[PDB]
Amino acid sequence: RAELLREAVEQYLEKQDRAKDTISSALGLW
Amino acid sequence: RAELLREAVEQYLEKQDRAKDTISSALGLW
Amino acid sequence: SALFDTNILIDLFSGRREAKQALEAWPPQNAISLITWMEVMVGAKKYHQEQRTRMALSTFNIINISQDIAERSVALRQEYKLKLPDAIILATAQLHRLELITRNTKDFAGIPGVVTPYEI
Amino acid sequence: SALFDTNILIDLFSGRREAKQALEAWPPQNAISLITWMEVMVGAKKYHQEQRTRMALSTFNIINISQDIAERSVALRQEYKLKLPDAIILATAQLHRLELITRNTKDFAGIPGVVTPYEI
Repeated sequence: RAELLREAVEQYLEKQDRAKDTISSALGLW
Repeated sequence: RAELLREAVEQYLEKQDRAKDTISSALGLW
Repeated sequence: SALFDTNILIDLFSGRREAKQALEAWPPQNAISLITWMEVMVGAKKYHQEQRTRMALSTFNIINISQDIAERSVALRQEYKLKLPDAIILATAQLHRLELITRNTKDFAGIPGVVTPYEI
Repeated sequence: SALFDTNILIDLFSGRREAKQALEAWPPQNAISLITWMEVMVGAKKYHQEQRTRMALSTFNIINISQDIAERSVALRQEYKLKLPDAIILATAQLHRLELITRNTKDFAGIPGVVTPYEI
């Protein structure tokens, strides 16, 4: 099927949410 | 013989005189 | 798909939400210059966060200085009247075809491929 | 067998015999940082010597910035209270086990592996 789609959507977000997790953890780190 | 010496002496100078030539040509270049 | 200047990253680690929204406005595989890495890591030691700041920076593509970048930096400094570390970062962005995201309007305004996301 | 700071090379190209004697006091395979290369090449463009200055610089071993050097530069900046480009060049010299030859007494005095050949 496709179903090749939607496994495109993920893995497409995250990526975008380790990113959000990386960014959010980095905010005010110091 | 050695004669392995003295072909050590050169090539040992130059190197030291392209260097002198490089340096001398570079002096006051600007 | 973009390269970020030091000032934004400093803002991020300093707890500016504006910086968080700058990074989120651009897709992952975001890059920084090795210069920015050093400048940021200096701040990490002062505030004693070195280990955790490193893991955060390691998520960025960290671009070292090729001689391509060295050549371009020299040229850009004369053309745009830039401080050299500004030129190196701009050179890094150009050769990798990335947009430069920076808080600096003063130096970089009027230069194509540069985006200033926020002021204050 | 030694690394040379920007100031001496600038002096050389500016016609200071003192700089000529500094380079001659050290054996060929002398090295410079990529930073020094950029700083010097900037001057070459201003004085329009770019082509000939490049051929002269190419006789030096030109050491780019590894992450080894990046790590060390960060550390040295805090320890010795140095401007970052000073730290990078000092880091470059240390990791390659070279003596740093520089006209700067102000910043570098009391640091091992540093030689100031001349003043004025």
